[PDB]
Amino acid sequence: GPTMREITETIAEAKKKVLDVTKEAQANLLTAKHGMTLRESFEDNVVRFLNEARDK
Amino acid sequence: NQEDSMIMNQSSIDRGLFRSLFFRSYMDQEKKYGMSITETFEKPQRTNT
Amino acid sequence: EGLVEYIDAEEEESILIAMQPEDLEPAEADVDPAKRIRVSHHATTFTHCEIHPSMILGVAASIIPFPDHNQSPRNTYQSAMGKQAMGVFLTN
Amino acid sequence: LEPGHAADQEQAKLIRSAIEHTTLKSVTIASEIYYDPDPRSTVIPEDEEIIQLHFSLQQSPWLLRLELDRAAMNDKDLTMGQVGERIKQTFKNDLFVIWSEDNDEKLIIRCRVVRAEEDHMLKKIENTMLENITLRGVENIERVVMMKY
Amino acid sequence: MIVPVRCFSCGKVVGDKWESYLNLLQEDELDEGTALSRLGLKRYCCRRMILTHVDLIEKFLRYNP
Amino acid sequence: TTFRFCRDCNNMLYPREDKENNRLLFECRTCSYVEEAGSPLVYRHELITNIGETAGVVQDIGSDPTLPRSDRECPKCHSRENVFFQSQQRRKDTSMVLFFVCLSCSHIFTSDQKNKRTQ
Amino acid sequence: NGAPHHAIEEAESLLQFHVATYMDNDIAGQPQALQKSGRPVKSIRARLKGKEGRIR
Amino acid sequence: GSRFISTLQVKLYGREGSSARTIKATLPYIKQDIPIVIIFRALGIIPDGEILEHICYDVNDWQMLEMLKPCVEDGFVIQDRETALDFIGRRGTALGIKKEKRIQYAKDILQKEFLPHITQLEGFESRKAFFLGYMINRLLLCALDRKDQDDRDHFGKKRLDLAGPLLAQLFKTLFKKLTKDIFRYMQRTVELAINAKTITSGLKYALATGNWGEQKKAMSSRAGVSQVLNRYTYSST
Amino acid sequence: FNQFVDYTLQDIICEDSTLIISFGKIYVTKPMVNESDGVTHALYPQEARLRNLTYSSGLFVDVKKKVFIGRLPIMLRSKNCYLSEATESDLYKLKECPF
Amino acid sequence: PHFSKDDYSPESKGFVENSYLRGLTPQEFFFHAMGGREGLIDTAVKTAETGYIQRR
Amino acid sequence: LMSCISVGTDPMPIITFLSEWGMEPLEDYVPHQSPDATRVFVNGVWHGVHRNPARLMETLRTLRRKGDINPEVSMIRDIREKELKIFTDAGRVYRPL
Ligand SMILES: [Zn+2]
Ligand SMILES: [Zn+2]
Ligand SMILES: [Zn+2]
Repeated sequence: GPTMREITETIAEAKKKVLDVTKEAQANLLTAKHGMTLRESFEDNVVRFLNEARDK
Repeated sequence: NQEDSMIMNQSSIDRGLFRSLFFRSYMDQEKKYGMSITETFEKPQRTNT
Repeated sequence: EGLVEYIDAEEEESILIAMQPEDLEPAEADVDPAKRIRVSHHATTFTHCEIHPSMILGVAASIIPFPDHNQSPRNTYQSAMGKQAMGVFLTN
Repeated sequence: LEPGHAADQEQAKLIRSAIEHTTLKSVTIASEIYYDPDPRSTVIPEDEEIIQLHFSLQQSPWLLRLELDRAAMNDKDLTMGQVGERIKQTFKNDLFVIWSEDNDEKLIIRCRVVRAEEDHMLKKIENTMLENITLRGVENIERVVMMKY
Repeated sequence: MIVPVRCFSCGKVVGDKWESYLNLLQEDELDEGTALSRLGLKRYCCRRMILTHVDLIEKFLRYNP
Repeated sequence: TTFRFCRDCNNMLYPREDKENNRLLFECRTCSYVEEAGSPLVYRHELITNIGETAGVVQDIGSDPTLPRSDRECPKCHSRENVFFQSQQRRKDTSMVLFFVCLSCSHIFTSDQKNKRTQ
Repeated sequence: NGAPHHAIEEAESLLQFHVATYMDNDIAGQPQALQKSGRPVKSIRARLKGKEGRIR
Repeated sequence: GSRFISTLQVKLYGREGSSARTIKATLPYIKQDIPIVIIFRALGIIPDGEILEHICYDVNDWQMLEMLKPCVEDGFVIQDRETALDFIGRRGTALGIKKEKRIQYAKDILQKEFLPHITQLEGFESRKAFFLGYMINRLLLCALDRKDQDDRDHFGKKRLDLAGPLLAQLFKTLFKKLTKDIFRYMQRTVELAINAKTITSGLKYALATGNWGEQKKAMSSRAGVSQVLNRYTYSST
Repeated sequence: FNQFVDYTLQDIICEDSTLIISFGKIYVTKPMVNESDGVTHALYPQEARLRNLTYSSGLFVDVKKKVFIGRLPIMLRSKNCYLSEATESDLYKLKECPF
Repeated sequence: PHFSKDDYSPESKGFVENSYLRGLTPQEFFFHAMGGREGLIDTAVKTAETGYIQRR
Repeated sequence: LMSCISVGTDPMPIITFLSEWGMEPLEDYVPHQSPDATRVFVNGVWHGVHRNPARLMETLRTLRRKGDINPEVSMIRDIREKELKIFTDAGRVYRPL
């Protein structure tokens, strides 16, 4: 039970960490990586958090 | 029961567990080769060749 | 009576669909930890509602118990063994 | 990297810059063909400052104006002069080239032909500018990455 | 097909207990759980035997010959 | 660039120089017509495009159920009722800047913080 | 016999076809020499052509 | 009815950053590609500005117009309807000099084999030229990076030919062969008795073999249409 | 199948009909067996299954200047099929499975 | 269709929040099935390809 | 389980119904006059144009819902693209909602 609470929380905090990056890229602030689109870079970060999350 | 194989209760099998029926249908016809020359369903025997 | 409509993929493009009716209709003004993590009905633009999500499944997959609790290809495999099975195919 | 350069990121940043294939096309916003018949006067009020200076310290009445992007120039760490001299060396003594400075609010390069059926000639030169001209770096070597292996 | 004589797992005779299981459900209006229990089908091995059985015989009898 | 055609022809106009007076003209190549040029700009390439960004903003844009909604106050009528898309100029490099259309005044406003637009 | 000569070059091309098509029926852009049935006729080439031919 | 799939392409010659980006089209029984503009003149729309109007519906859209400036020039050499039909005519073949041949050949193509849906009736050029323009418009939208290149696998753009359309395919091919059987008996009439089998057996063959093609000579003909019903489980069925 | 027999079939007849001899209304009979030792009789699915015959019905067209065209195999439980109308007890009698 | 347009969320692009124990939602079901299928295709392709590779 | 296939309808009562509800035939189209014009398509045929598609939709959408237009017939309005695609068509896989 408490470990499931912790898991739910790890996915929840990783969900907000994605939103922050989604709204950041929607206000053009988010600087694109070298040799990558603003989208290519946005997605890389998103797919990273969502995997970091699952792994943790 | 190792590696995707299993043990089965024989005392259960006896009682009719997982027991199935099976049927096979064999079919035939008296073919007509030309006219009046017909095949015949009979119990054949040693008659010439 | 016009309570139910037929929609193809071409028409699906111009609609929004609610999964469950209830779970996807009122608004927010506790939760069971055992239950799954479902999304929301924040859409007020809902044009249609899905009769039941389980109708996305065909004959073979519809026989699988709790298929939402299995790794997807495992479900695709039992979709083929259901054919190598036995029983009464008809009463005649 | 060369033996005594392994730790230095700046040495690497330099080689990356020296091999990464940059084209004129990558820095260009728009290619425009104007009709400016006086080499000493400009129909474009912006370019009125640019003429004065690149005329202190015969030409075609047809202008080929290129507007380059600041951010594009900055990601590929380019100067208007750098770009200029490259267009200058491509056509040599066949194209009169003028350009704004890296401070000027709008980055512009003005090109007039040297010495009937001339407007169609500039459309050819504009493609040879975008498609043909290589600014910096080795050809084929498209995206160059920095790795701290 | 027809109510199996004896539960597969333990061999308890469930063959006789069919007609009475149908009466307990229909006539007595009892639930499937209490019916099996009243009949004396204690462990679940036998419970499944009757509870999950399909008496197809009735459908085969319907055909003329 | 503006697109003018020759009257009494409706055929397209081609440029010609009045070398004697130093001025641009547009001659019809199907007939004897000519006209003075409106602007000295004849050709334009535009490699980095910003036209197609807000494609198809039909007044019925609000009637689209598929489109999402926001409660952002409009820069014109401060209405907390909008619809938004992003790209419409469907290029690989394009940014995720959102384009909001008021369900009231119907004026277009971006979520852009780096840049400072008008349309 | 009575050789119409521009009919001799017709029956010659037919013998040239059959002898070619006996050895190879799966010829580069030509009609497959079909058997009565609509079947293509197994050429000798086809017999030894690998995976299931003599060799393989 | 009919069952004849004639496919039309509207090709945008020249790649990204290549001078002379011309639009040409693939017309049936016409050996070569024809510039869009000529087709418009052959359809009646003669002034290059009315031709433009059938493609770009906005006059503010300069970007799409500069894109058509080449097309105008490509066609400029042909100026009337007759010149355009002769040009297309000469591209079809048959060395038919001239009016009653070359021109009347092209006329026929644009009415019967060009955009055969819409109408195949005589006076419907306003309809077929407006539709040609819709394609050019859709072509350009993608070359101007506005509309995303059509998905070939969208299910809504796919159809499933069922038990009916499949028999419809046979019956039409079979009855049209029976019509030709009847026409041979009437020719033989130097002055009833029609082959019933052809239809009965044709359907029997196909539904047995699973070879959707007449009738023993079924190659190349669709194999595996008609399979024997799987009967193991009621579910498997 | 029902849309084909009711409609599509009449449409195929009327499109390439008339010659140098026109075709009219097409009638689709119920499934039969035109066998020797007899003339004709109604064929039921179970019979056809056993006697390896085709469960097909007669096709008749009115020819202008009626006529037998051929036999169209009928889909079981479709409009023109016998079982389509039949009750549960009818099927059990017909040796056919209700399921 | 169950989503609004221009939705880049974990939930919209295919992130499965649940375990196999808690069980997948309908969105989660389909998205997993999509990715799952790509696996069986690849597998079927990879055996063919390696088939030839081993023999040559 | 819920899927079906479009069997084939007749587009003629829809072409008739369209012109009597605001459809301007394609032969009388003036692009500079009607620039916002919504393009009407029946079985992939551009039949003409309509000036107020919203009101045409509400009418078609409920006509079919009443049972007047066959329920297998498809009607889409891509507002962004100023287009109205209709399908009497045979083949389309449909599901109930
Ligand atoms: Zn027991
Ligand atoms: Zn003119
Ligand atoms: Zn507002």
